Formats: sequence, C-alpha cells, structure tokens
Amino acid sequence: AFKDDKAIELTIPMGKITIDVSKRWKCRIGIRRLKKFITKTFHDKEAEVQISPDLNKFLWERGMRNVPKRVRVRVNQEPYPKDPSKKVYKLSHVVVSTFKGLGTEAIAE
Amino acid sequence: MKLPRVKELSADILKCGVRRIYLDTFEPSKLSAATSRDDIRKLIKDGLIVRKAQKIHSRYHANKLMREKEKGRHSGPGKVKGSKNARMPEKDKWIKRIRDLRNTLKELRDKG
Amino acid sequence: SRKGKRKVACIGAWHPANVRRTVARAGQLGFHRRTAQNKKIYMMGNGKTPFSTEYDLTSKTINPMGGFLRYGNVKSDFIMVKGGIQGPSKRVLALRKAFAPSNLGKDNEEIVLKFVDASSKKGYGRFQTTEEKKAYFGI
Amino acid sequence: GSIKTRRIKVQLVSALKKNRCIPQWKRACPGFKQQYNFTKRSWKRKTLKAC
RNA sequence: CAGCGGUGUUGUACGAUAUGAGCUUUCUAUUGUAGUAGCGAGUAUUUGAGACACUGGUUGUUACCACCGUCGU
RNA sequence: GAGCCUCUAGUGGAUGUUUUACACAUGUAAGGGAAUUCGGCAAAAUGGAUGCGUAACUUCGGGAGAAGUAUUGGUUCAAUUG
RNA sequence: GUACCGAGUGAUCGGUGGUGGAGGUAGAUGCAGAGCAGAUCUUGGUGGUAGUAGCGAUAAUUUGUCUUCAGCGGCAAAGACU
RNA sequence: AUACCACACACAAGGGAUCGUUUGGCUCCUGGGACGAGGAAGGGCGCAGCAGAGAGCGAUAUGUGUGGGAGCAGCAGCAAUG
Repeated sequence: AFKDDKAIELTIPMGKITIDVSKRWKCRIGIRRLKKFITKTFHDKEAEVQISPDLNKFLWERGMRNVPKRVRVRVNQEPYPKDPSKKVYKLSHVVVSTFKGLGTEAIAE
Repeated sequence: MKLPRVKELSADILKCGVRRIYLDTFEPSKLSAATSRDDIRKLIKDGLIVRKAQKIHSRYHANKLMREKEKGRHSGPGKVKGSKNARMPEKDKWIKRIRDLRNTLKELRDKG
Repeated sequence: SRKGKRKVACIGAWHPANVRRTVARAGQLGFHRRTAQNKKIYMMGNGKTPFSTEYDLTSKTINPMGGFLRYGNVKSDFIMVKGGIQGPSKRVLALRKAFAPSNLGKDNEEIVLKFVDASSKKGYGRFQTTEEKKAYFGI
Repeated sequence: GSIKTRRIKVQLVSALKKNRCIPQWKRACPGFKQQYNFTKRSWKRKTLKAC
C-alpha cells in the first residue's frame, strides 16, 4: 500500500469542487469530481477509484440537487486485480461529530 | 430458470406484487436450480425468498388537524373557499328543524 | 422577428456584388493594444512607509484593509494616477514620458490631497483601520 | 381475439403449418436445387386476410 | 487539509432555563394530614451567537524527483 | 373523480466535456409610462369567500359579480350557527 | 478481353507478348429488327458533397457484485416518478 | 505540396458488359375438336420413415389384372415370394 502500509485519512471539500456545477444534476456530477480530486491528490491520473456503498448512501442523502459540505474518508491503495499494471484506491466513510481539528492523518492498519 | 421468473412465480404464491419479493444473495446457484412451483415453495419455507414489509404512511397530522378543527381552530374567513351554502347546506337545516318540531307536537297531542 | 434580433439586418446592396469591410460582423472583442495619453501623477510613494495629509492626521500606508482583492499588499514603490487604466490586476504596462506638452487648463493645474480611502474592497467597507474596528466592536 | 368462427380457425391452423423452412436432409439430395423457401412469412411484415 | 491571526456576508444556532392572554384541578402515601399538578401561540437569557467563504501572514501533518517523441551536434 | 403531495400496484439509457456567439422555453429591472407599432400584438395588472354599497336604459324578466370600497394567519377563550 | 507496335485523308484494318479454354474467317452475291452524347429518354450499377448534416420533447439517476465476454443484462442497497 | 487535387502505367478491390452455349419462346402447316344430376368446371382440406413449396393421389390417399424386367438419387431400411 502506502508508506509502511498505512492508510491515509482525509477530508474532501465537496462544496468547493462543485461550485460551477448545475443545480439540476449536482449529485450526479459530484461523483465524477470526487474521483478526480483523489487522483490529483496522489498524482496518479490513470488509476482506478472505488466507492464503498455506505459512502454512496451518505452522498445521496438529500437527493440529486444537493451534496454535503465536507466528508471524512479513509483511503487504501492496492494493485488493481483485473489489470495489475494499474493501482486502485478504495474509499471508506468515517463518521465524525465535528470537523474542527481534523487535518490529514496517516494511521497504521 | 432466470431470476426474473422466480420473482413472478413467488409473487403469485405469496399474493403480493413483484416489488415486495427479496431474493437472498449468498446462494444464487440454489435459486437458479429451481424448476417448479414445489421447488419455490421449499425455498420460501427455508427463508431464501422473503416478502418485504410495506412502506409507512402515518395519520399523525391528519388526526391532529381533525381534533383541532373539532375544537374550532382553523376555519376562519381566510381559510374557506366555498359558499356558506356549500359548507352548511340550507335545505338540510330546514329538514332537521321541522322534523323535530312536528315530532314534538305529535307526542304532546298523543299524551293529552 | 424570426431568426434573431441581435444582428445587422442588411449587410449590403446588390452592387457591388461583395460584402464591404465597413459592415459590422461577429468576432473577437478585447485583448488589444491601446495607449492612453497625458495621464497625471497625483502621488509617488512606498508600500511600507506611512503618510499623512495636512488635514487627515492619521498615519497609514496605501494598503486597504485586507489588501487588494487578488494581489495582497504593496511592498515596493508606487505611482498613483487619475482615472482608469487598461487591463486587469497583475498585467504588465509600459510607461513613457509625454510625447508633446498639453495646453489644456485641466491638465496643467496643481493637486492638493486632503483624504485617501483605505477601507475594504470586499463587501461594504466601513472602517479605515483595524483600530476603529476594534473600538466599534467590544474588546 | 378469443371469439372465432370455425371457418376462421381452420384458416389460421393451415397458415401455421405451412410456415416452415426446408428440412435439413433435403439439401444433401443430388437432384435438389432450392436454397430457401420463398413462401415463409412473418406476422410483422404481412397480413393473412383471414379477417 | 487543520489550528492561530486577518477581511467579509447573513442576523442571534441546538439544547436547557425562565416567563406567558387564558383554561384547568390530577396524582402518591394513607382517615386525617402531608405530598401534589396539567395544556398553551409567543417572548427573554446563555449568544454580534451559529453557519459559510477568501487570505500573496504564521505553525503542524500528508503528497510529488518520472516518462514518450522530433530535430541537431 | 380540479391543481399540488403520499400508500397499494407498476416503471427509464447515443459518452464524455462547465461548455463562445446566435437561438428556443423561462425569470428580474433605476427614472419615465404606449413616446413603440397598421393596430397595446405579446406581457403585466385583476382573481376565492364574507359584508357594505350599486347608474343610464329596458320587451319590466333583466342590466348585475354593474361600478366603488373593506375584511381574511396562528393561539386561548366565550357563544352555539348568528 | 488487355498492354504495345505498324498500315489508311478517314470511317476502320493488321501483327506481337501475357489472360482465356472451344470454335473462327477471306472473295462474290442474297435478305434486314443494320452504326448514338443528348430525348426533365428506359433498365441496371457507381461518385462528389461527407466520416459531414443529424441520431437527446417526456420521470433521472448513482454505487457494489456476478455473469456477459464485455449487454446502464441480472441481483442487492439508495435516489426519483405516474 | 512531404501528405491535398488531377492524369498515365503495374498489382489488389468493385461491378456484371462482351464472346462462346440453350430440355424455352414465336410463326407457318397438318390432325383433333373428346364436359355436367352416373354431380361438371372452379375452390378448400387431408395423405410420405425422416417432408415446407410444387408434382401425384383421396380415409383402399402406390389396391387388382395384363405386357415387360433390376434396382429404389441422400441416411436408414426394402427387393426374382418382383
């Protein structure tokens, strides 16, 4: 995975990355742009991104015309099974009470 | 035996719509092997095919509003759209009155 | 009208049987070279030395509260000139001594400043310094 | 529809038995020169006029 | 991405607590005493609060040093 | 058995890109208010219920919802259809 | 039938080398359904325009997982609509 | 004109002209000129070991008698007891 097989835990500013996107389709295009954010943060454009169903379900919670302001996610990096020339990044939802104090952390296991 | 067909036959057996049938995920082989209504009856007995519950539609607000209107709330001049006669029919008021009065006179005469 | 209202309706006569270069057509607008003649220097100064007028006895730099919107704070020397100037913030410009002297009375008059505005350019700016904001609010 | 006369039904029964390709063994016979049965029809492309 | 400073926009968060035009008289222990309440729009305090953005200021953490082609010496 | 919202039962694909100008369906506008145009064409304004108050003319039936004006939410009470 | 080369003012005629696989002329006369660039000619076959114009009125779609072997196909979980 | 457009030649595509062939047509001549209540002409439906169309035949849907005589076109079976 990452250095010392750690997972990286980060927060995604969904409010900012979607500023220009139309109200009618906000949640549909937000998914395309969450994946793009990840690939630039780890400098790996050609890689795959995989979204766990719990994270999908959190994002769609107020229907198509909305998206949450911030979301906290744990990321793992693995070789892509269907073509191991690529990597795949796997995203898991982390439930938080408040965002105050949460930076970017790397955690063992 | 394609899985869409399993749902149709199950819907027939459990007397509900296809939108309420749940197929269990961990033994698709066991489902796909089914050939007949008697196979499906066994799968239903074993709990691999399940009828889901209905979606909720509560009467909380309807009851609350009804009690308030019984106390005489709402029902002011800015809440009514029909004519006085549509809301409280005039022929019905007459018919209620005159039957009471006639009944009163009948009893008084008959009792002397 | 059908087929659109935001156009020139007639783009020529039958003869000559070509479109003339004098008729208006759609195309590029903006991003052209332009020279503005005879602009006057009101003030010259430095971004980190405070200054005062004979009348405004506050001492402050040229920088407004929170800086200029996509630039921040001036640090080096600066010039101040009358009116507006070509291009957005951050573009390079060339300055030249005037080609010929002006006879107009509006150009050749003296300038005496009494106040310079230093309030915020984001939103309605209602204070001239952080001291005033700290005094208006509590503590 | 579901209601039919006897005369209409026999027309449908006959029109249904005739609608078949050349059987695969005939193609091997020395003297036989047909490629495809030109009398085959589709319900999407023609009417029987049974009415 | 977060602190901590700075500059704005909106208008005073959730939850508690107190009051409120009026309407009402319930319970426990036990013979007679003591205990002893409900229902209610709104308003005030905590609270220029809470939310949201930008920072060419400053601290922490995390990521990034490749590769392929063309013309020349 | 209007429009708007839900229960039972049923439902959906020519891919990606924030995407100028000119369009086609729509919103909003300082001061002025038909100056526009063959022509107020298009749009705006009025709108339900309750009360007060209602002209010429008329075949005496009508005109007539004439016109013109006021009221309307939530809560807690009285009184019983006002 | 196809390339070359020669003869004739010309309509046309002759030879050589490949392809083809069973029929064909030179002279004199006889009989005609006897010579094409055109008729908005008749029938059949093919271009440029052009990888262009267009293919998207209506409720709306996302994620995982298996097949499919590469079907927004099927199944689970959400989001919508009549 | 490095790559576009045009023309010439060789090879590969695309189409079906030409030449060679014909169990068909047309014309003239000669014969014939034979249907039905004893159900005609014309229409429908059935019949094969594997059988759609067409040909042949009627629930006897390849039967009887006479004259002949070697195979039944594919696959499986039949045939001098035809």
